[PDB]
Amino acid sequence: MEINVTAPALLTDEHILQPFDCGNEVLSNWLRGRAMKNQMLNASRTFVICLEDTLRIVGYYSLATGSVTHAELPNPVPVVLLGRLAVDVCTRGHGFGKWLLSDAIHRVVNLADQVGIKAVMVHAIDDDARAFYERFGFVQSVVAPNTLFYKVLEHH
Amino acid sequence: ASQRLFVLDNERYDSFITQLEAPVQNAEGRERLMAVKPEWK
Ligand SMILES: CC(=O)SCCNC(=O)CCNC(=O)[C@H](O)C(C)(C)COP(=O)(O)OP(=O)(O)OC[C@H]1O[C@@H](n2cnc3c(N)ncnc32)[C@H](O)[C@@H]1OP(=O)(O)O
Repeated sequence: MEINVTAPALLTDEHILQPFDCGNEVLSNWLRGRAMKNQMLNASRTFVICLEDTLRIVGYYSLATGSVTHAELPNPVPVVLLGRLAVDVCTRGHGFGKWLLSDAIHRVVNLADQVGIKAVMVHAIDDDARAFYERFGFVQSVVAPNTLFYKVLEHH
Repeated sequence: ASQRLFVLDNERYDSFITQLEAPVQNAEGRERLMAVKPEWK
């Protein structure tokens, strides 16, 4: 079926979260249990997509700043952690996954004109995750066996 | 959970810097991402 979705928007209290199911309980539970808390603590920014003309979320991703430093006291290199990205089981195969990822990376690139950001880092929990991320430009990192990175270049 | 601060040993940190500062890798997948044109409503 032709499924239409709204542009990625910050998660609010009016969005409907219970229906969401991506086939991975830690990602669905994070959306319901931790996303809005992190949003109100300014710990993270969670962006969601919804079925057109509803607040029914069918996709989301989360962004947070992070740092890579060494054993002793740019002292930490600044990164952005794309910590979660998930599309609803019922809406797979429509390109929403690569759309979300394109939006997230474009958001980070414009972001990196405001502050220094050296890369986007993701954690691929599974091999299909890895295959998706690697299909769209991510690279194995030396910081963790599951951690990949997408280099941010100089301003344009 | 969700780890935000990564502390590496000095040998791994240096590899990280080298791979971070190398020319971009996976340019193929990277042109793919830039080619994605979403149709948001
Ligand atoms: C940080 C993390 O969350 S890492 C784990 C990431 N998320 C998950 O694992 C959640 C479980 N899966 C999902 O949420 C979804 O499958 C996603 C986000 C991986 C894909 O969204 P989908 O709609 O399945 O994919 P979409 O339809 O956008 O596919 C875009 C392209 O990717 C390809 N593709 C999709 N899934 C995968 C995969 N796992 N491995 C390799 N290629 C893939 C598709 O063939 C398609 O090809 P195309 O460029 O020729 O059009």
